[PDB]
Amino acid sequence: VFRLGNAYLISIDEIKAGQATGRPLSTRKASACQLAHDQLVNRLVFKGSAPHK
Amino acid sequence: YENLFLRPACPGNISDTSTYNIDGACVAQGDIGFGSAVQVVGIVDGVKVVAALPDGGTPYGIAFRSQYEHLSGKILDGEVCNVVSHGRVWTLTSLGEAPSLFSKLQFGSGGVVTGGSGSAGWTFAGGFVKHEDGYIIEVQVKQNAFIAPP
Amino acid sequence: QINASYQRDMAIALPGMVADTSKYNIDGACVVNEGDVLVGAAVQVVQAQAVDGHKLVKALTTGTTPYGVAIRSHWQTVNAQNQMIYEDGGAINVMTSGRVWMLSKSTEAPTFGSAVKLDVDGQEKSDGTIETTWTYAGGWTKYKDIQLVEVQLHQL
Amino acid sequence: QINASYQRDMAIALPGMVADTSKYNIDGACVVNEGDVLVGAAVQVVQAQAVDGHKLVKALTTGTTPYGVAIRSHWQTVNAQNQMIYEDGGAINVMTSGRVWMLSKSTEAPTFGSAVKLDVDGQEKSDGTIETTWTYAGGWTKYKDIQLVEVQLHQL
Amino acid sequence: QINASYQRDMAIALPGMVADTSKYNIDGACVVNEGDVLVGAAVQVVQAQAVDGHKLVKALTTGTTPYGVAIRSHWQTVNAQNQMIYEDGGAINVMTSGRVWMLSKSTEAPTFGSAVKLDVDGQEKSDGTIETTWTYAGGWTKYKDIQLVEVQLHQL
Amino acid sequence: SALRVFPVTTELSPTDKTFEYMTFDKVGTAQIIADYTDDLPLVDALGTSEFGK
Repeated sequence: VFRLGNAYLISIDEIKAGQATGRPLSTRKASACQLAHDQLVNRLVFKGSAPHK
Repeated sequence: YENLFLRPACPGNISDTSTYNIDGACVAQGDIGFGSAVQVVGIVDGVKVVAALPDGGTPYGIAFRSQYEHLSGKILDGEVCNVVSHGRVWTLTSLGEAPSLFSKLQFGSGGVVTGGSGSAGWTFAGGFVKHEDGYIIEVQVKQNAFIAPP
Repeated sequence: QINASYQRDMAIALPGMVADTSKYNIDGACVVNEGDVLVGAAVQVVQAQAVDGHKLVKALTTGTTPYGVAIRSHWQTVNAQNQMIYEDGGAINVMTSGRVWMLSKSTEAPTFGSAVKLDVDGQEKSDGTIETTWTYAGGWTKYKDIQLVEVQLHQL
Repeated sequence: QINASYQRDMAIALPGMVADTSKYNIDGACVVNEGDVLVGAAVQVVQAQAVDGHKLVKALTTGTTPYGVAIRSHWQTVNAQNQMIYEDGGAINVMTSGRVWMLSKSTEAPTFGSAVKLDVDGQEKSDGTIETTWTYAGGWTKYKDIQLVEVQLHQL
Repeated sequence: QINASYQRDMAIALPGMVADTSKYNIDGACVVNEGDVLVGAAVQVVQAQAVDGHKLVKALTTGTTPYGVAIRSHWQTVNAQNQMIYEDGGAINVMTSGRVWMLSKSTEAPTFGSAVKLDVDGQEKSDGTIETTWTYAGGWTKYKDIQLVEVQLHQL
Repeated sequence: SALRVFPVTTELSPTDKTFEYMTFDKVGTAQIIADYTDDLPLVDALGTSEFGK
């Protein structure tokens, strides 16, 4: 078995600006993280990783 | 405003709770023992491939002890590995007596400390105890101290 | 009359983005002076106020000493020439330690752990004239017609 | 009758005070029986324990390498001249990295980025004989009959 | 106390404004080509489309023949460099005959009924190099450090 | 005494970064005319703005 991980950063000014203008940024960053995780799983299934055997 | 000390002095573990950094996205080629220096042989997809220190290499970090990742007793080929890149850590040594405080250490083959007269690099931190008819020393690892030769 | 499914991959980096969450340090008590600064380029410190404490920074020029790299921010930056910049007389986010994605002008991958040499414009070059103490951290990718490199920085 | 309203500004710093919160590193030690150490002045290490690494520190003397700078903390006493000091027997907090306000006895403001030279007693001097890795940070202030200067401290 | 009342006079003219309601003619089937035109300055025609009918105009340059003067419009103009201009690739009004106020670089009042000499950049200036067939209409005033002159234009 | 000597307003949202204000002006003239006249003068108006951070 193996494990995955990633993260992102955000600031108070950006949070307030998103809440004011109607479009946030944390939602987009979380969507990007989830999509990256899913593509990593698919790439692991179909292409493997020689150093990880 | 002070820094706490850490309890068990075994090789391969951290000795203080000062500023430290652990690079956990790595894989091993060959076998590595806890408390030895490692070098970076290549990079694949944001992952660093590490091996035990040869002659002529530049050390990058020190293998770190974990009780879930390494159930055998050492790090095995094809395993995800923890490497300490910044902080104070207990290292295996072949020396006989403690060197001068804040001197410059030198690494023999296999990632063991054998010199205390280097020009630049990691420094001795003042800890010197005994393990298994051999000794353990305390090293202070810094991030950009050793630079790969062009 | 048979279905099909396709696959596409996101890009990895972007000019001025922090590479990861390692031990880092950001100075936000600096102010841009005498021009503008491009996100993803080194900056230099002209002078530091003795009493007020705000540092004065500007773009890198020949014969100077680099201090840090401006990073990305969706709130503090200003949009111009189809990219994010820092205008004159505005707070800037300089990076003094950590891994950062910088612009590059080279054509080949660099060696891990080697020293970084910059150009007179603050952009990475394999044979630049300005020598630093920062290192290459291994990352080497390319956006759309933009070449980036992942660089480890420590305090000056 | 004309109403009046007055104004007065606060001081900037105190001797030995931490300047800002940029990635500091403070450790505890024990003061050697010989001599007192002034808060805001450099210290030296004479012996470190082998079991764990606890260190014994005293005031700086000629031909020795400094370790850190004494800072304000909970344990600290008053001398005859109302100077704040660390006693011979007790615990001491020493900063090994970061920005700190440290005593100076020169007369002209130092330049940013240059090295810091100390005197025999462990205070800043523009032309001292002790060479150190620490750097000037640009802050230069004057408490009542006291000079202070801001120093960047690198881990040894 | 005793009250007071004041008096003020409005300005006379503006750059690129129709001087009065004499017999005029304004061509609007032109398009700006390769650059932008300042309101109140002369223009030139580079090419007239035979089948489409539009006329390509641009700023006056040395060794050419001027065709008209652009006039003010609050709808078909764009604010740029604190002035009002005609941007690239858009319709433009060009006055081909009549009285109009235009920018000037001269320093003395002109003589009624004399010939008009334009400078290389398309602004009226005595002792200039480019010769025209227009006339001065007896108007000479300044709007807050901007010199304006009144010119009568006969159609080419 | 800076907050007392000068007025204090409340018009900016906590997320706005710049503000702008406008100004207007006009020109014109008049003349003594006769019954048959085709040379009456004209008038026009202006506009200006400033910025703050």
